[PDB]
Amino acid sequence: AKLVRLPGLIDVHVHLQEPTHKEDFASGTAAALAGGITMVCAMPNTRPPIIDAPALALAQKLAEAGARCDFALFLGASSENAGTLGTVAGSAAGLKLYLNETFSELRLDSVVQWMEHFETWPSHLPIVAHAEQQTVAAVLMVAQLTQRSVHICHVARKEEILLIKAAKARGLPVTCEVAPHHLFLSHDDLERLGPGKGEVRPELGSRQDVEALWENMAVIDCFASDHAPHTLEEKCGSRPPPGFPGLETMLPLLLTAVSEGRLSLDDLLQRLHHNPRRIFHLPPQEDTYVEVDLEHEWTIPSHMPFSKAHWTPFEGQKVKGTVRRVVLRGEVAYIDGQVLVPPGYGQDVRKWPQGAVPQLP
Amino acid sequence: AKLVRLPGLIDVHVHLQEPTHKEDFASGTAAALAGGITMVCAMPNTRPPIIDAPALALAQKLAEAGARCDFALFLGASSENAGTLGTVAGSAAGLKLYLNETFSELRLDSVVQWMEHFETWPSHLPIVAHAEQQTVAAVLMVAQLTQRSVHICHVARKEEILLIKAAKARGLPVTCEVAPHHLFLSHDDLERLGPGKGEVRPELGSRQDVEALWENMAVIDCFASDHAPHTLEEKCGSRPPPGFPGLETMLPLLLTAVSEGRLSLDDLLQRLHHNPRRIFHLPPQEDTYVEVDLEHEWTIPSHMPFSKAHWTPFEGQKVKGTVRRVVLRGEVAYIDGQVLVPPGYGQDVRKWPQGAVPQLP
Ligand SMILES: [Zn+2]
Ligand SMILES: [Zn+2]
Ligand SMILES: [Zn+2]
Ligand SMILES: [Zn+2]
Ligand SMILES: [Zn+2]
Ligand SMILES: [Zn+2]
Repeated sequence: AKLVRLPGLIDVHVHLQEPTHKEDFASGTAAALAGGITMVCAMPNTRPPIIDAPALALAQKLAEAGARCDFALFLGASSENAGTLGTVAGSAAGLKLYLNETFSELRLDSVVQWMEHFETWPSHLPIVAHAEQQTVAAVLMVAQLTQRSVHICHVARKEEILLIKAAKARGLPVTCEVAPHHLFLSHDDLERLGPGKGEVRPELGSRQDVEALWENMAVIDCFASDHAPHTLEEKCGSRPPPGFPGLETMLPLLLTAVSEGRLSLDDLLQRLHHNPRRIFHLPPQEDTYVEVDLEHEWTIPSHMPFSKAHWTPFEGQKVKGTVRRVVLRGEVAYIDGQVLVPPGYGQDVRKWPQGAVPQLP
Repeated sequence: AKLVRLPGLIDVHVHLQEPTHKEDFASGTAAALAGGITMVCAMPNTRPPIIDAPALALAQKLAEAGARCDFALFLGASSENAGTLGTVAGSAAGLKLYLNETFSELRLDSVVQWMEHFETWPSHLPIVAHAEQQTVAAVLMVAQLTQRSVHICHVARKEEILLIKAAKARGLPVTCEVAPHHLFLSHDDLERLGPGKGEVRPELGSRQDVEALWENMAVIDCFASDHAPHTLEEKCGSRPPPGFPGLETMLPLLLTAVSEGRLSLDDLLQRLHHNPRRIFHLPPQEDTYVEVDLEHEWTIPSHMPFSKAHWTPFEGQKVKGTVRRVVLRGEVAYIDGQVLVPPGYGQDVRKWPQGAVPQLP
């Protein structure tokens, strides 16, 4: 009882797998709304990947038709599309670089290819990098050589957060995000999950990694789920893909941390609302808010109701806090386990006049 | 030609002197709109000062009746009101502490009085401090002892920005603002202005102070004019009050710096839009934007048309950039030297449902 009104929360790192069995825009944005999230940024490592104008055009129409909450779509860097995205770049959330193991169309085989993208992508638009361990230092070098900013995805190690800390003390334009599974899970949990389910990139860290992220909360600009819904069949199979589902558990876990005094409510809103807004130039959502009950104690079940992943690595954890109601642009979108907006209610925020990134003419 | 669309800019530090000859809400917010500013935070050192509930109630009605753009009103800390503002605190922009020379009702005569305010002001609401030189270090200590954040007004010296830099490297929750006269004026200009006009608190810095602020732009969270309109009669008189008018010159000066590559357009928008939003929890303004012409060269005249100060210390400086049009909540508010919204069109953003600061119940 006694609900708290939050602004519409933003998750800047989700995999909705459309262009489907793992998840689609309709089911993924339903999981988002149930987690208090009213706007998401979808990553480009789909099949086909979003690495050129026709693929983005297709993805945009599928999301406009399936999305239940508002969204923006990332473009993906490839070994061949550097210098070809200028005309559509402004319509995307930003450019995503996969600098570690991917074995996909987004594989870059040389740091020179990184520079070509930093040099050709419009300088006023966001660039985001999946960069682990020393790769974070390498991409920061490229960002400095090209005299522009970069945003580092899912920081998970003491090594990574301390380097970002050192870069920020030197005044370099770097921001970063951390995912809930790197704040609330560690190696102490791999025994329970197993090597199939516990497969994620970046991998789970040690207790020292987790403690370092919490100790350096001041260095973390954003929280983002890295929603990577894979079915249990794939996570437990021979070659299990990496990633966890997390849209529905992100806010409950972090509200639990707030109730325990680990971070303040403001700390949470900076990292799930204000900083995502200003890093990716995402527009406000009028008449949009989330109502949470901070008193409700519950246990995370074997699977959350909406994500098609049908499993969660936070099973059994005790949480304090739940989303009671979500209103999106004047309409009740979610209430106590039911989503009440149809697929297609969501819109591409980059098409809004206030959602375009300002630039010099 | 070729205009750029900016979001509604926010100035979190203005003196509008109502509850009038120096300036009132009507003329001050006109100067604001002509400077591309659609929302202002007014300081409490008026006559009477805003240091209790009846004074705030009065000021709120005067602003609602005179303001041409949206606003929030600061409460002022005094030697007697600690622990008495709890019921109205949420209706104010924040709490303003004057820790240096003021000889007014806002004079605090002991650091213990600072702590009492940090201890009694609601922990989720903003506290802002006028703190110069070592006072910045002292108020940071108080903020640490009371385990909360603080925002430092108009940083003007190498000494101050380096200490804030060191505090942020230690992870302390401190943010700060800088005013245009401390980025574009120095001791080299006091010869022209004289000791009467050149009187400002914080005083103008050396060239080394100015260079240090620019070199440490990464440490500056906000730009704010510290609009302190005093008539030429007072600035040139026996005991001249401190402060400059700056609402109408802030954006042109900073756009000049952008055109010269001293900072990026994004750097500007972070410090005049996004960061003011998230530090003071100010709501968005729907259907609001500013159109600027970045090509227009002009010279700052002896006085700008709207501010009742009728003088400016930037006289003669060559600038590149001008505000062509301002739209505030769906109405043309300003166009090429004419304000087209009447006194009273502006609203108190703290009364908006989205303008209240979220708190734990
Ligand atoms: Zn739609
Ligand atoms: Zn990744
Ligand atoms: Zn990812
Ligand atoms: Zn009004
Ligand atoms: Zn001051
Ligand atoms: Zn002031």
